[PDB]
Amino acid sequence: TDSSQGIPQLVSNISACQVIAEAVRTTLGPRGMDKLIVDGRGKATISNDGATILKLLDVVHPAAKTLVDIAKSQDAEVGDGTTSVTLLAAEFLKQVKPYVEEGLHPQIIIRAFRTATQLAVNKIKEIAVTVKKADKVEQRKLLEKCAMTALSSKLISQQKAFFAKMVVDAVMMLDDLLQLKMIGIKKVQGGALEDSQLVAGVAFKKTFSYAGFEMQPKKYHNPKIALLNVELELKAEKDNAEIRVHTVEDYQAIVDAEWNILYDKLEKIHHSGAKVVLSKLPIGDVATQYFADRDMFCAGRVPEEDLKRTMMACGGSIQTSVNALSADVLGRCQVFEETQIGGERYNFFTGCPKAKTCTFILRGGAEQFMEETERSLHDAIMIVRRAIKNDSVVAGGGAIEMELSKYLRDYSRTIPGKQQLLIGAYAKALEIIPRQLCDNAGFDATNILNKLRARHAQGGTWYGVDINNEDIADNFEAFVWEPAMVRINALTAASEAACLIVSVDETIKNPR
Amino acid sequence: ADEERAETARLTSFIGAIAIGDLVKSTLGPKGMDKILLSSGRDASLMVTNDGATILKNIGVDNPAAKVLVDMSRVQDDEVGDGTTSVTVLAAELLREAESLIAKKIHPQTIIAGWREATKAAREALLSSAVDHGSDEVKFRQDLMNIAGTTLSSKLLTHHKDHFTKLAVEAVLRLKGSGNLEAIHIIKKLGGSLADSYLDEGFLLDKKIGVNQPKRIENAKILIANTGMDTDKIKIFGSRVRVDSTAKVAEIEHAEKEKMKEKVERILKHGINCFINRQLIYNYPEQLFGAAGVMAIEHADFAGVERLALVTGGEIASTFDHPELVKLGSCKLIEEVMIGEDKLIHFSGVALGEACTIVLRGATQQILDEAERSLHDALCVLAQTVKDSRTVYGGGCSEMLMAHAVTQLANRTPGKEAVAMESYAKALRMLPTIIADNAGYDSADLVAQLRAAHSEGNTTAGLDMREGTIGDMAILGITESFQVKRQVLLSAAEAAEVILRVDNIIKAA
Amino acid sequence: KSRLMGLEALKSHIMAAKAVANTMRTSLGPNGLDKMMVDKDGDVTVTNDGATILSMMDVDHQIAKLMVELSKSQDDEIGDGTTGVVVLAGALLEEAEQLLDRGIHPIRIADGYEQAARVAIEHLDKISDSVLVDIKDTEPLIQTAKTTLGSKVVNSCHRQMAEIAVNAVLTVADMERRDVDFELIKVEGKVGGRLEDTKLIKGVIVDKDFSHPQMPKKVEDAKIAILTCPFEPPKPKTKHKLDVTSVEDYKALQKYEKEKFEEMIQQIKETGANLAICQWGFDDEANHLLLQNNLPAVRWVGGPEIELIAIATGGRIVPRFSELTAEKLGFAGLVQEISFGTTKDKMLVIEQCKNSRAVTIFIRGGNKMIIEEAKRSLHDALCVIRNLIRDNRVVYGGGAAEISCALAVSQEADKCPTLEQYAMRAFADALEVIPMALSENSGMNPIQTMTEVRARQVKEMNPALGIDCLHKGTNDMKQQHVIETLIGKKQQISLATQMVRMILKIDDIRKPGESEE
Amino acid sequence: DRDKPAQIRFSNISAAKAVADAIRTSLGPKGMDKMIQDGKGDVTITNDGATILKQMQVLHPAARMLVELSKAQDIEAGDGTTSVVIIAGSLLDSCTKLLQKGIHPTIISESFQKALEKGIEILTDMSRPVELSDRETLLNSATTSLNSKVVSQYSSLLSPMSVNAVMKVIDPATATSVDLRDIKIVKKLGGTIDDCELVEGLVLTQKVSNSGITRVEKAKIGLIQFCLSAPKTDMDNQIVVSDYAQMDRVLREERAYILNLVKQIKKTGCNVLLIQKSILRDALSDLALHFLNKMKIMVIKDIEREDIEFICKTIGTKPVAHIDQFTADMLGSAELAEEVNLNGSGKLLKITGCASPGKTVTIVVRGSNKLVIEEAERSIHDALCVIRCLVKKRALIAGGGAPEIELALRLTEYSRTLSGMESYCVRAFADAMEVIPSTLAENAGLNPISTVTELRNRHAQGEKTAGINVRKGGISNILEELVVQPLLVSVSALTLATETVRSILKID
Repeated sequence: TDSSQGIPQLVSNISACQVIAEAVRTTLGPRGMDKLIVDGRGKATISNDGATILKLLDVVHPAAKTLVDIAKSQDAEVGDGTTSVTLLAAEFLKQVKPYVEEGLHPQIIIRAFRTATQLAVNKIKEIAVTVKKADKVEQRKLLEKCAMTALSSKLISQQKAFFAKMVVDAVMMLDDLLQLKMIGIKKVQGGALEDSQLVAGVAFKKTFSYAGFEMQPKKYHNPKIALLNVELELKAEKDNAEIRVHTVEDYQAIVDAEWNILYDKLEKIHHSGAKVVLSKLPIGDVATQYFADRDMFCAGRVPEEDLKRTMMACGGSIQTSVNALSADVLGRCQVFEETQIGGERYNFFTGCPKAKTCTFILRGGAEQFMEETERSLHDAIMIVRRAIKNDSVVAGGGAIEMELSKYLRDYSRTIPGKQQLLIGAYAKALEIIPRQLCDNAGFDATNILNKLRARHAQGGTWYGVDINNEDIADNFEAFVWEPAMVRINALTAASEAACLIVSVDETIKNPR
Repeated sequence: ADEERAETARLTSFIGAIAIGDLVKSTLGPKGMDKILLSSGRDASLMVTNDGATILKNIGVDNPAAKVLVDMSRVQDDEVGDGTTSVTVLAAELLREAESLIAKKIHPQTIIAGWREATKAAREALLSSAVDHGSDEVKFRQDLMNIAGTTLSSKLLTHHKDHFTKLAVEAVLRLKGSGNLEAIHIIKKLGGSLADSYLDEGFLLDKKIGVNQPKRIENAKILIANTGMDTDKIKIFGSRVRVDSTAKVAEIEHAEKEKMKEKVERILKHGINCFINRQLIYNYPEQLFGAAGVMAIEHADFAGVERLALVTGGEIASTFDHPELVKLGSCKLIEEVMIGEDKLIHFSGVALGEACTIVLRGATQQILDEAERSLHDALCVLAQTVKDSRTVYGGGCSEMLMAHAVTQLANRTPGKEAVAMESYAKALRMLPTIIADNAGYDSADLVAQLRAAHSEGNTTAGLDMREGTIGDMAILGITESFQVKRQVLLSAAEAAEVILRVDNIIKAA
Repeated sequence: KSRLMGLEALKSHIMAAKAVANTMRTSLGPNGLDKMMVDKDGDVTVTNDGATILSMMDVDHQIAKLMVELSKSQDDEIGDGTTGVVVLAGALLEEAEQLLDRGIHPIRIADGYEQAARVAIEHLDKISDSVLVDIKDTEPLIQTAKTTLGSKVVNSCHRQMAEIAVNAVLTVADMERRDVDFELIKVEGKVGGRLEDTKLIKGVIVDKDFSHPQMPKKVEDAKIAILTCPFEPPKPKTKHKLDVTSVEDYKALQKYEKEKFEEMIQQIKETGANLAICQWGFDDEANHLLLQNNLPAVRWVGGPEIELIAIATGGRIVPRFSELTAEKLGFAGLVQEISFGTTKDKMLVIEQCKNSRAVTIFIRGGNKMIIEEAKRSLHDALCVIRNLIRDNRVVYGGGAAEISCALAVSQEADKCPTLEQYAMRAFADALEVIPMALSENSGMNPIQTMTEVRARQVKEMNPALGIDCLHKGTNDMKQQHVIETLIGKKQQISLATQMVRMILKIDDIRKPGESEE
Repeated sequence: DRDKPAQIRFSNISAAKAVADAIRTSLGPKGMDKMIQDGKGDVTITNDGATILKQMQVLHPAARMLVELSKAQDIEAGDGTTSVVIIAGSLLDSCTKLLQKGIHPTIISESFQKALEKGIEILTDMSRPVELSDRETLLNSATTSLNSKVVSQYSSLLSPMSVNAVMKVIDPATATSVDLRDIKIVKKLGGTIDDCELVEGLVLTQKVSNSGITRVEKAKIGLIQFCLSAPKTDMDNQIVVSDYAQMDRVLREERAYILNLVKQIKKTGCNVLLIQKSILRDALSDLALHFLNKMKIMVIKDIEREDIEFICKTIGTKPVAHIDQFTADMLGSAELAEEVNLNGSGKLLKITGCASPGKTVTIVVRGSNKLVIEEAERSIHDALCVIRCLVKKRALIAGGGAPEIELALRLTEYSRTLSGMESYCVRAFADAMEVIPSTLAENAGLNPISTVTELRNRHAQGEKTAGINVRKGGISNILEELVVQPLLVSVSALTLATETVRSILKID
């Protein structure tokens, strides 16, 4: 039943909120130091962003928990915008602390936050630029160049331009969501970089070799696919038993009756409807012997992320048994084709009755380039999907961020009062974001930032410091391309995510 | 798991393993002084050792590099016999060198380098001090008697060695060019005197079923068997242990008797006058062997029933899996006879001619097992001495010889190799210090004179710890066989060289 | 909560890493020194091959945890540099650190290392020969498989292991792709012999079930019967005692076994071998009565084995007595019953030409640790050619290639300038650290012997002759016969230059206060 | 180090004089009692060497060597428990310095163990032969020692009974060691001193024979280590009745064991039966043992094993643990065996006369009450001990520590005669003898400092005459007031010092 009142708790709230932003300071452009974080569970914990470690960190603070949840409120929407919100609202809170000693504490606190955050979105949608199917691009040529935005921005190679169209394929196929939970991507070690692939359904990286695995079909044009969340192995149904002998005739039997059931278990789906049986869990010898006795496909230990998207793709269901199951709970494609790619026994699933899954298959022939592009795929995905969703496309990299705080430095003159201080703090927050990607561009922030300000006293269309080019210039014409929608989103967060707890300098906690 | 880099592990290597080479060199020589045995963690009861292998086996050591020596100690002690306390110290002698050499900037690579070649330089000088004695049987007789009891010198009980080594050389005198220590049946058995320790010509059993089985037999067939009787082996003669019905458990005993009784038959029907069982013999089949003229000896010695299988020409029954079918042990003589205070079952007419039973008779078992501990290490050297009949001049003689040899070679080498090789033959010169300082006499006198003596070169005058002073190695009995030396010269520098490559030690302990 | 800033994290990542890197650099070459392992139980073992000994080393610190994970992929394709990556991954480490302490961004020279890694790769790829063949490789494989054994286990050449290690590959090298994999042949440690005693087998082998030695040991056909079903009456790891309604019924029980032996021998006879490989070890009192019916059953051997020896033939295991089928039985080009060790029984040796999905080199040793490091020898001699199978390719040096690899990267630094000049400064020298750090663990000045080939690289280019791993007086990487796949060196670079960059991954070093516990 | 071992062996050297010093002012009855708190925290009042060291003690290796010292004296003698502990610290002074004086401790030991040889050589030379075949000269130096020492009262009665046992058990002229194994110390509860007896056969503690023969001639000595009850599960017999239809069926085979082994006793024939206790043996059927008694065998039911042991070896009743082992032959044959209620109150089976290995005599300690039975123990035993010393080393010698001081004088000069690095050793060695009578001339009072001064000179002068009278504790004659060391009481403690010391000096 504990509280700290006044400014002392208020200011105490910001650092707990700020320190996590000091991590993400630039985690979007990734460069910095990344420490592998092993929590008290023995779990090595890392991220491609700020949010996942934020997901991992917990606080007794409501404050430090809010912007967490807020950055998470921004996170799961776009899959991005976390670090942005993570920095900005904390930056506000970071900057008002000296003001807090002067005091902002009157509820002249909360006003200029959201009052000036509309000025941004007032500037956003007026400078916003919309993209279409015939417009400058197929909208695939956009999602190309927005992949060439998102994929290429981090390095890699002209496959980034090749993937730029290739990633858009399953995108266009599945485009509903902002993200890939229907799409997914298959990492392929082997082949080469220049060829990466896409399947109109799930395509299993590897299914797993058994006794009779070669003697079981790797190919079906009519897969009726038992989609198993559950294993069938020698351990699944025991072969161990015994029986009394004054005659040894029963040694064959007491094992054989159990043997029949391992058979019968897998066979009963096999007999009912099943050709293909995909288990995400082991298949052992004596079971797969009957699966090899069946020679209607056996799988085990296979990815469920593919197997449940196989349910998505096929129309069958993830099966918690091999029994009690119908022929409809079976997955279905017009293609079961296993042609091993590298070490991956590679199941083609396509021709599905629905094919809610269409998965891009990234093939590198090497490990490094892929996971860099696979990380850039999420980039492309989070963008190229959203580039369709909101066709109005703002530009990042201090495009408006320097252009907003430009006016939002210019907006200071008309304010004066207690919140003109906020206006300056609100302004340069926009510019504290590129204030890193400057360093990621190798640039000094401030001079570059001040240039950009001068460059926004000269230019100011898309101009900004782009770690994309490591230059300072128009972002949207630099192919810095993300929809203008996330801006309002972040800016609805930015000023407002800060104003929550600064509305509270008296924060009560209880044991109960 | 914590990485030990060079000096961390290496000092830890020295402090233990050199001190491990110390309390054992405290035992080095018969005048290597007695070390009261203070055991680590268990057995406060204290023997007092003139041989460091005890300490190594008694006292455990936490130093891993020292955990190596006890095994290398047991390498000698088991494989080579004597050379046990010695293999530990010479390594420490070479380790004391690498104390400097490491801190003296010499990388342990180089420290091995000379000792690679230097090991033979001493070997070869000790190949030079290797000269065949025992080239004659009388030589071989006294060449055994040379290094037989010489194995027993530092080893705590060198006194009954008078009777012991005579026994020890006779059995190996009986071997006559063919070493067989299984044809020597080793029975450590209490009763009588310690000078009553005995050598039978034949086989023997310390196990006596009793006199209720025929005691003496001539032209006796011995069944060598794991065959059980109350144990209910195969081939039902009548119900064994089982329940097949309400009363079937009752049909066991009487028909188990018949089973025991026809497990007389199968066993007896070999035509045996003796059934020697490494397993149980029930009293009815027992006494029905006693009524068959068969001597049925219960749970007879594992190694005995094994050596009775080796020496007497017997086959084990395959545990009655040859009910009638197993080749018998055949010994024309059965003697149930008292050596010591105990009637022991003597077997002669055995297959092997070298077949013998050495009966070590404890007046106390502390000396008895010590007699047996002093027995076989000799026999180890003896079989070696059999195969290579020869000596090398001990007591520092060939040591200093090798010392003056390898050092003057370390003087003609002296590249990176002598850095080890001068460090090498100094150990060959430093062990002569050990026994003489164990003898409690100045080595700097004797050694540096033994130096001069072997700087003149010498096969004869060497430091006699018996005299405590420099003295003849003519093959006086303190002249060692080439058997152990080559092994120690091989085994000793190893653990040094072994730790020399691994200074890096990763410890999760 | 602990909060590290920039270098702080790094500096915290520097502590054990270099210390771990330090233990690698004294392991370099025969000049180098093995890493002893005392376990958490205290078990004292001489070991090597960093990922191996880094798996034995308990990784608490983060950067060491990848050193197990990174060096894993290193040993697989290559077999060497697993101890050499952490050298450079430790060497290139404080390269960046001091630069970061010179004020140089992780944004700056970290790319330059990979940017110098490729050009060093690109440079390396010229050094010596990207070319071998199934014949040429043998001599590199000789000087590999002599020294691979002749480093780890012994220092001597053991040929029966040497070329049988490479030919085992060469046996399954041409089974797939012209490329074997590292499981596609197997190394089976058991000691019945000495080190040199070994079995090159084109399939897997086991010690046959022997329920009594005197019963005849036989082997027949080319084929084996691999059996989940009964070979004779099966036993399911469960005792079966003697219960018979009469004293005559016991002797009447005796026929049931023997008749079901030959019946299910006859049922195995027509199908495969006459021999079992049975997932059920049956009653050994009855088994030797079938061994008295002869045609030895292999039983009491793992359930995974019937799986193993089946698939090694490409065949199956017969699940049920009614399911008996020759394809559901395993195979071989020759099944032979050959003595394991000299004195012991005859293990069933299944040499499989009806398929080989693993050609198993079976190995014997005087002791484990030697047969272990003879195995652990073979694995690398197996791994190095797993590079050769893909591209038949090699190079001579860590003190020839790298000092030459560095030599391009060397002045390329001032050819860089701004960002990565300090990288290709800190890259090139970090390459020459390995001959330095090897000359370190050599008896020589790490500066002077590096100066040695330095002058030599100011003279010779792409040298076949470089400093001494084998610790000779002459330094000839061709005639030291230090032989490392230019794939491996390249892959090593790719793998060794990898980790240092990876600690920079995102901007988040942020921990709740637990980055290790 | 040898020094850490030295510091250890110094700690050995030290602690070996530490607790042994309680023995040194305890030398003789003029040596004083020491109240000794114990590990149980109990005062223990002891003047003697064997008791003090073995009663309260500690973990130090020297304490391990302490208890060995009087004990090795005991197995040799049982006489001189204190004196043997007095010679250690004596040499322990002779020892310690030679290290610090620059002499190697093996040289120190191979001195003292050899210095022993040359040293104790003249002891027997100083000594005098006495007749070990003659009962008196036996009884003389027996009782003369007992006159020199405490036990008199029932000794002068039972010291001739000692020798009466000794005279019987002495076959040879040197009388071997007169192993007290040939003698049997036994105790009857009822009876007086004079009831103490010597029987060639063995008296047995109690007896149980219910219907049986109380005295039996030419008596086969039976040994039942088997049972008279069929083997036990829940009962003594094999009868456990859960059914009558089965009980008739159980009736059949339970009839044997009670009959057979019982009859087997007299089938082989037995005049006697030794049977261990119904606790020592599973069950003894009395219903069987009654008929077994009534067969007129002499049954001692529930007889102690250690008498059986003395019955087995000494009077030759060979082990029967089993029917396979039960024959008429493994039975002893008792020339007479009798249950004896006589000699006071209470039953004792007395084998009277037997065919016996060695010369077997049972000397039964007896007295009007239990302590008077216990008074009869050292009354027979102490003489037996001083005899068995006098016989093992034939010659006697004038006692009292004069031969300590006597030959302490000499061996020095003979040490000095040796020269070598061990002359200073053997002389230090030789000196150590002087301190034993010093403490004796101390404990008996007044001046030890003077006593050994003149004596060792008197031992260059009068020797055997001038010595330490334990009563006087000064220059006197152990001849005038008779103090006799049967040589082994001295000859025992001689090497025992040097041996453990040689060990503990060789001990690192």
